[PDB]
Amino acid sequence: DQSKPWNVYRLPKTLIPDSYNVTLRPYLTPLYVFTGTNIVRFTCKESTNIVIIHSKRLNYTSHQGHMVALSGVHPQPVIVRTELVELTEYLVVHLQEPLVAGRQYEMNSEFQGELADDLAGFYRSEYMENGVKKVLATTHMQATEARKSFPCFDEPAMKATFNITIIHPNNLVALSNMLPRGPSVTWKVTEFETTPIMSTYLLAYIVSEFSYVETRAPSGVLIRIWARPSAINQGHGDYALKVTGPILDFFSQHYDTPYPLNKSDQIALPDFNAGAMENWGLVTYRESALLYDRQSSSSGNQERVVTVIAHELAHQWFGNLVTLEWWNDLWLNEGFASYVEYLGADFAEPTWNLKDLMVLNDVYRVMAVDALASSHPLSTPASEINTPAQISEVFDSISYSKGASVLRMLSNFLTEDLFKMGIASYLHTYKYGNTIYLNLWEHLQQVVDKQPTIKLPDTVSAIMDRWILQMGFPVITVDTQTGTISQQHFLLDPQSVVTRPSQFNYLWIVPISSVRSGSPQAHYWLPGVEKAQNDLFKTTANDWVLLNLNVTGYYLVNYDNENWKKIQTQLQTDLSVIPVINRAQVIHDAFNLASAQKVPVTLALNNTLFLIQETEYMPWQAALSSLSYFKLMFDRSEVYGPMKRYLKKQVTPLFNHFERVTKNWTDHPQTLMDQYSEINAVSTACSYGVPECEKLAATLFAQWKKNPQNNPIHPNLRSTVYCNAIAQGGEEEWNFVWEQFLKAELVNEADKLRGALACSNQVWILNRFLSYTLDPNLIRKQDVTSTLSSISSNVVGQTLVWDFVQSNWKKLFQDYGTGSFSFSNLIQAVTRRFSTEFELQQLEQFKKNNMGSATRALEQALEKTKANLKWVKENKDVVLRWFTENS
Amino acid sequence: DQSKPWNVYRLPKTLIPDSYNVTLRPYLTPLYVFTGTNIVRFTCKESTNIVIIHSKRLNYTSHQGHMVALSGVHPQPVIVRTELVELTEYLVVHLQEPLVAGRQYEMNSEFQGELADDLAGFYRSEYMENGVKKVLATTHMQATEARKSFPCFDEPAMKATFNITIIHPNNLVALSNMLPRGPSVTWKVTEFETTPIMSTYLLAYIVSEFSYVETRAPSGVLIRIWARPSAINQGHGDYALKVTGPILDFFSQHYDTPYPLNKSDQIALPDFNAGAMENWGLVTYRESALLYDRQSSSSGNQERVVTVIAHELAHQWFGNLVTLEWWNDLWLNEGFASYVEYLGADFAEPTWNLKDLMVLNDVYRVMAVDALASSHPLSTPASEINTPAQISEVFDSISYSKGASVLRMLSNFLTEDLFKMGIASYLHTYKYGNTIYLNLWEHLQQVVDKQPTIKLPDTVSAIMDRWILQMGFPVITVDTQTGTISQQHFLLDPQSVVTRPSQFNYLWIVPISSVRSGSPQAHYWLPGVEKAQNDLFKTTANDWVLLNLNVTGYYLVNYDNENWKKIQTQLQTDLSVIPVINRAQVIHDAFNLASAQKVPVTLALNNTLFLIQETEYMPWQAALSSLSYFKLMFDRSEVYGPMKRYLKKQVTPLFNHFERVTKNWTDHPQTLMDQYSEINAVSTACSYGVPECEKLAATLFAQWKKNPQNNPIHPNLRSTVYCNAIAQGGEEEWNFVWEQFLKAELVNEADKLRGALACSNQVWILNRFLSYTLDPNLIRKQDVTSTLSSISSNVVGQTLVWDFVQSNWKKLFQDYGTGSFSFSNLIQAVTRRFSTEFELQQLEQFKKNNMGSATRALEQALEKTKANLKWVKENKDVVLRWFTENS
Amino acid sequence: VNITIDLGMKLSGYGQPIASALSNITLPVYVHSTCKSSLWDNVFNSDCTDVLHATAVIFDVAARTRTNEQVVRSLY
Amino acid sequence: VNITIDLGMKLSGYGQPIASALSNITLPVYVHSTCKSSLWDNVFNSDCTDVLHATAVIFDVAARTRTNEQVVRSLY
Ligand SMILES: *[C@@H]1O[C@H](CO)[C@@H](O[C@@H]2O[C@H](CO)[C@@H](O)[C@H](O)[C@H]2NC(C)=O)[C@H](O)[C@H]1NC(C)=O
Ligand SMILES: *[C@@H]1O[C@H](CO)[C@@H](O[C@@H]2O[C@H](CO)[C@@H](O)[C@H](O)[C@H]2NC(C)=O)[C@H](O)[C@H]1NC(C)=O
Ligand SMILES: *[C@@H]1O[C@H](CO)[C@@H](O[C@@H]2O[C@H](CO)[C@@H](O)[C@H](O)[C@H]2NC(C)=O)[C@H](O)[C@H]1NC(C)=O
Ligand SMILES: *[C@@H]1O[C@H](CO)[C@@H](O[C@@H]2O[C@H](CO)[C@@H](O)[C@H](O)[C@H]2NC(C)=O)[C@H](O)[C@H]1NC(C)=O
Ligand SMILES: [Zn+2]
Ligand SMILES: [Zn+2]
Repeated sequence: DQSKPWNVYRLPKTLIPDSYNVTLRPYLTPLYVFTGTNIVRFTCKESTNIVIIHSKRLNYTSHQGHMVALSGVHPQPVIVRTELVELTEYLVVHLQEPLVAGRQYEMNSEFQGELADDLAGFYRSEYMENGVKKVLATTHMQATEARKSFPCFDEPAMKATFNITIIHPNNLVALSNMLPRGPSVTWKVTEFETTPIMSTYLLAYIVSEFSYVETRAPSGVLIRIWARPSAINQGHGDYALKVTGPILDFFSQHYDTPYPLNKSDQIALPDFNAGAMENWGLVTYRESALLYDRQSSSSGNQERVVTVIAHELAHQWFGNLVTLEWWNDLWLNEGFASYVEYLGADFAEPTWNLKDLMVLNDVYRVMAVDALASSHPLSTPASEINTPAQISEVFDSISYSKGASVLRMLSNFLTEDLFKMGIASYLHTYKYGNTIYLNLWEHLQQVVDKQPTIKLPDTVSAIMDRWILQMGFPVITVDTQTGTISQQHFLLDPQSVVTRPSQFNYLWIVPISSVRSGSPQAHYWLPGVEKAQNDLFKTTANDWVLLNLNVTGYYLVNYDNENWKKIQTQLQTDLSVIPVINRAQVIHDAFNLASAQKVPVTLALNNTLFLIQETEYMPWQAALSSLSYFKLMFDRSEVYGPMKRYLKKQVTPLFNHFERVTKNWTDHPQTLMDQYSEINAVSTACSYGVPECEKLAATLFAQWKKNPQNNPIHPNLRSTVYCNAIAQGGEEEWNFVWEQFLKAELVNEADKLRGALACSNQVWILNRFLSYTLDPNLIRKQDVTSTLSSISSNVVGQTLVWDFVQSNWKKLFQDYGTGSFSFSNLIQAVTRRFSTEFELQQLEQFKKNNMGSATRALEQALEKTKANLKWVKENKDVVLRWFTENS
Repeated sequence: DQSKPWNVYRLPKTLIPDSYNVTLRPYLTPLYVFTGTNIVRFTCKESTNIVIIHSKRLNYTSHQGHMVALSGVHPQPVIVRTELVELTEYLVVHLQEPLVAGRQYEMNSEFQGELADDLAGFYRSEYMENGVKKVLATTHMQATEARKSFPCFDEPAMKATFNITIIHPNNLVALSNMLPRGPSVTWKVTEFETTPIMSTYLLAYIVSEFSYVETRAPSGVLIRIWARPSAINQGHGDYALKVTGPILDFFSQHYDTPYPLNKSDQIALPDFNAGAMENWGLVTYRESALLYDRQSSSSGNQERVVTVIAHELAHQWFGNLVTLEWWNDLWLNEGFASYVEYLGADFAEPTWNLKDLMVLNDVYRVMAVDALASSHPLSTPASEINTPAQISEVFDSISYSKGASVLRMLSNFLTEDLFKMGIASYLHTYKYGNTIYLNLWEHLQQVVDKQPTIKLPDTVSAIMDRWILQMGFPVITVDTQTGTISQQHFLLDPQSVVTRPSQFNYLWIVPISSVRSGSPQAHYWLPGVEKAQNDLFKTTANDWVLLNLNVTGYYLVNYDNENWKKIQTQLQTDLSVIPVINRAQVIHDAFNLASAQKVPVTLALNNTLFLIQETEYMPWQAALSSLSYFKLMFDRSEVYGPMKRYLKKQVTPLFNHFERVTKNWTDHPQTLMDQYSEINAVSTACSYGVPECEKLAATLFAQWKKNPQNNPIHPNLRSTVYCNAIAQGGEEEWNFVWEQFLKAELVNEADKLRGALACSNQVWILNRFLSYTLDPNLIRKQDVTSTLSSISSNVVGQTLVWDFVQSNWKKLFQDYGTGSFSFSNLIQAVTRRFSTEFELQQLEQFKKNNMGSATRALEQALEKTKANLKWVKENKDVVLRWFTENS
Repeated sequence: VNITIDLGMKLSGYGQPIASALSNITLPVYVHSTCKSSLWDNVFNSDCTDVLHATAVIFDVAARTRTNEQVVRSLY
Repeated sequence: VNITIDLGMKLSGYGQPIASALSNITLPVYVHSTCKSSLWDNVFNSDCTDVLHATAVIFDVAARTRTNEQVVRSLY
């Protein structure tokens, strides 16, 4: 019944809040609960005889017979009734007379909620410190969960000031968005300064017993890092404090706007499944992603720390100072951060070349899921998102990765200076307000029109419509004999049917750069037509072309066979002419086009022949990511013989190179890219039976076992050394690693040891490990599925894990299928080797004998198995011939 | 309709043959067929008006309108009709008048049969010599297959002389039972001298192109060994010729009767599935069991050759000179040979100690199947065997092994001299005749009554009735605190129900020897009662007793726990006091009693603790045979960790011992027992991860691969070295062994290489081998199942083989389940590791989805799986505790 | 004069002594060599063992081990 | 006098030279040593290689290899 305004999921536009007074009093003593009082001041834009305000699971106290009290700021309203609507999470107050427009009113309430163990609203986190168990009270009120803590107009467009007060035990400390107003005076009261105009989902307050390390920037901003006292004493928060300042300075210069606040607190929590939340002034991280230990952490951990810090600090301007009008534009916010973090990180670590990793981290990660008929566009109308489940549905990998990709492309074809000027104008115009993406497009268009240098085929909004209103990306095919260029909607499945209509008929307006034999050409625009012709893409018998430079565009590229051969010849002649990003791009595009049956698989295999002289990390990473599917499909057949041989032939020089560079593995590289390349070289050499790598792993494991107190193995090589030593050895090595794992205190080292324990080649050892996984005292619940997946990665353990899962189906579903997606990931991970008819028949029989989401996962596995069977039957002979001829 | 005499499976007692004239003319040129003519002279004991004679698939030619012609030796009978009864395999001739009693008659016939590829009657064998294919014509007429070649009274009690004539091409040679009468004069006619009085199933004649090596014994007997000309030229028949003479001399002295014939021909055939047939004067072997190569054959092959020669030469007196009256006494014949072969072999190889192996070869082999409720007695009434299928059913392992065991026991408690005297009297009295076992019992009783030294509790027949008329064997339990002795029917299944009634209520009259602390006692007789008491079995706190000396009796022995502990202490103190056969006996009996839940399994495990100082072969062989079941049940669980360790601890000294004895594996032992012990030591050390054995195998494999032309590895160690090198190595070793296997010309070396190819630890290599097994050009059909079984023995290959069999069920059943028992053995071999409920459910589902003999094999596998599951669930914890405490 | 060389030795991944380039030289012609061992973290807080024992020799200042000599620094 | 020793050498399973006890000595005081190699079949029809090279020395007549001396026979 949509006639009643309290049955509508969207809040009425009649009342606008101005300020809040929230008082909270957590009760950490257990049936954990909290109590509070709240005051809301609001203005009635239009006359109305009803007040609707969000409220979720709050017990109120009777005030003159009603749950809340209302007064003016005096025709005092008379509350006829007050009720709770649980479906729409509302609190409805009926007034005997309409409210006078242009007048301000105050509503007081006193409520009592629960501090539950669910990470929503005001909740509690229980952790283990030393031998004792400690409890903290923290808030995660993103999206639509601030109503769970106190009654408010819980919509992002509703912006108001806040006055926070906390009542906490003397033994604890309280943190909020702003600085405390002064000293806190068995219970103490802490009051905080008034927040600026902000949204409800950006508020936070935490009561805990934590220590901090502090510093002051030359700009005057006080930067604090909060963690457990032990971690602070050990110095695990020094790197974050060191890198926070430069990132803030870079964002102040880049946005051309000073930091809006006075303090910057970043707090690490022992258990935080959300990862990170960009609360204004008090950012919350998980301790596994914010704390860095210089004794047991690898380079990947350091890169993750710096990138997550940059990503969360980017939101302080773009997302908090200017907020989205409604949850349908979220892709613009998150994606923007997902693009600028690298830039910020690139300022903090100039020598790491971080901006090159984004492709491997984002573009190639999203093109896997965007090349399916089940994809969706970035932008949707606001009327299609009303339910909180619909609101939660928009937080997906598309909104982050593809938004970052399209914003990076837009920044590249508009130049960095114009992009920064438009961003600065947009931030200045709409500070402390709400916007839509059309406003940003208008500001960028204004900046473009004020300069004569850059010319576009159309307006910014018209170009961006092709990339935000329809799903997928194009593949651009070039014929260099005549110079013809065409575009087509790319799909990984050649026999896929797209049923989602598009207003543009899946045609894009494409920006295209290129080089001719390493010499830059003029920029080109594909104007939104299916086919075109130009002389920039016409070549003679000597020269060649290559289009997507540094992969700044969100599309694939395909050439004719002669151009591919010329590119391969150039790669075999001089690598330095072609940029390394494009050296990875050729491999990635060739394999993806082979999967779509647009080029023969032999061309994709030919594109990997230059790796025998490549010392960079990205081409090797792309090739190994592409060949993982081949390894999965052929590790139990005769094709695995030659294939390994070929890979060994390709990896022997690279390993040797590092053996010469590192001085027999004593001095290790200082740059991130070289460290990644060394890790890749050692891992691949040990995986494909290079004797030197096995000798190195055995010697390092012997040195470690001689003196377990001090680990002589560098943290970058520990996983490979452990796994290879366990694979080579027997029960003694496995027992030593298991004993080390049982006494492990840190998390990264324990994870490395647990992953290494799954590399055994003995059936009985793997079965004993599977038996160990059933005991919570040995293996934690949250790791169990991961362990199973690792054991499934072993070719020996495939059948063992499948039998174990089939035997323990009910217990696994009960423990991990109630409300988590881990069960679906486990099902997908243990069935990805199925490529035969016998396995398909067995899976169908199991499904027939086991008839919620488990059946859907089984059906998806059946479809994947059918596809794998067809692909293997179609490609086995030709891939075997190629591997035999080239090994 | 049993009223008609031609519907009765037993031949009438009215006509008795005297002599035959058989003429044969094989046609080796192909639709292979043969023609012949036959004359039978017979006497009519009683007047009759019908002639019935065996005939199977013979086309006759009309003689005055009838198939055969009959005449006197003159009231000529008039043949009213002549017909063939296919059900009873008869030829019926109706005479117008009854035959006069006391008169002799002659029946002439001319027939034409087929030389088929089935080893029955007169058939053909096709083999490959060099690159060509050659054909020979040979006969296998054992049991009831002489009727398939020519009409005759085909019963063993029907004895007559024979005159054989053969018509063969000039390029071939013909062999028969007797010497040719002279020179053979495009076709030649060979006539042979008249045979003595013999049976039809002992006749043989072979036409082929073979070479021979000849010798003459001092007794004047001409001994010939026939084989292919290549094998004779290479000298592969020298060992058989060398050992034939001494065995004949030993049998002449032992039987106290000279060799009945003048010549002794032994011929080896390339394809002979029967193994060996004891045709009088012309013994037929398979070439894999008669020919010995001093360059590629091990000691097991030599032992097999000498034992099979002795077994077949024993039949020349016992079985041919005196024959069974009917096929219900066959156990007496075969068993006798199965006992005396060792004796004969012991004369040919004095230093081999062959008579000790019989136990391991026979007794322990038959007690496995005789301890089941489905067993049957040795002796059955003659009226229960009439059908030729029933006749073929009596050729089972019981009749050989248990007959040999009971005859050995009888010979031992009657002393060798009296046994030989009785055998000589029996042979002299009934030469050229037929007997029953009662005649032999009467002769033995006569010999016993003529001497005062040996006294028996009853007659020989009364004692032997307990052992030939009821199935199974007893277990004798001794209580040494009071000296009480009891007997009970032993069964391996504690919850088994015996439904076969016994007239003696399963009570035996048992001969019992014993020692007291190594000092012989007086012989004792258990008189056929359930319980008794005697002071021979009463011991104090210091002494101990041990009963079945050299295991001459067919029963098990059980003691009280104190006596077991004293025996174990003696074994840990001085092994030499207890004979080696009894040292194996204690282990065997303890494990069998543990399986029947009469002693704890910990006692059986305690009985193996003395092997750390044992250098003999039989105790180790018994222990490993007992522990094979433990390895099958525990090789995929946590129990396999300690168990291997324990075995390693037990096997390290023995290996070291031989390493010192052989001078770092350069000089090898010359005695059979020491060679077996060395093979066992090397195999067990390499199987359980002794580093020295692995180094030895790797070094020997490297030496072999350096110079493949000459194999430097001694033939005794080749299988272990090959398997261990393949297990340690990777694809290179496997490829080298596969290439050697493809070019192998001999059979033993090819079998060793094929067995070694299944020791790989790589999944893809095993799958490629399984794919290879589908091609007849690579793996022969007759080996395929064996290969699968070998791949099933690998712990990695268990699941692979099971999946392969499930996927190729129909083809395997068609190729090996039509008329062969190989399919049932394959099914039993690939399912013997099943001990879990998941495997049982999977097997039941497969059976339900696959519904002849295949279902019976699946049901037997289900029963075995249930038993294994129960045993594992009952014993896992205690065996794990014992292995952890003793490793 | 009294020249002191603080050599830094590491154990390679194959188990070999390697002279680190982080060795120090002081010039306040006797030569005094002091050996210090370390791990991947480059913390020379452990005295050299028998295996990782080197003597400073001499232009280029090198470290003579039991089996070879490795150039550490140059005194130019 | 002119004493001749025909030594027989074998390669062990570990790859070591072993002096066989089947060596021969002839006494028809110079000593002439002739080396012959063989396999498990004990057929000394191959000339000794560099690895399986021994010199007859002298009572007990032994075979001195490159690394040890092994007693072959005794001339008693
Ligand atoms: C929250 O606290 C702030 C001060 O920290 C209050 O702002 C003041 O409010 C008073 C009373 O209306 C005004 O007279 C002052 O001028 C305000 N201070 C300013 C604008 O700097 C604010 O009203 C409080 N929120 C409430 C009561 O809802
Ligand atoms: C991958 O490379 C191979 C090897 O160069 C290509 O095969 C050659 O093709 C050319 C014609 O372009 C022939 O002249 C050669 O004889 C071929 N060499 C062979 C088969 O060894 C192959 O075409 C490439 N695959 C592609 C382009 O898909
Ligand atoms: C088989 O041949 C033998 C001779 O090798 C025959 O025996 C002779 O038969 C003739 C004719 O009856 C007698 O006169 C001789 O005395 C026999 N020789 C002896 C007994 O040494 C025998 O009869 C032949 N079998 C037949 C014809 O069925
Ligand atoms: C197997 O041997 C063990 C070890 O000797 C026996 O266990 C011992 O039993 C005696 C009593 O006979 C105790 O005094 C010891 O303490 C036991 N030792 C242990 C448990 O380590 C065990 O009884 C034997 N098993 C049998 C006879 O079945
Ligand atoms: Zn974000
Ligand atoms: Zn026999």
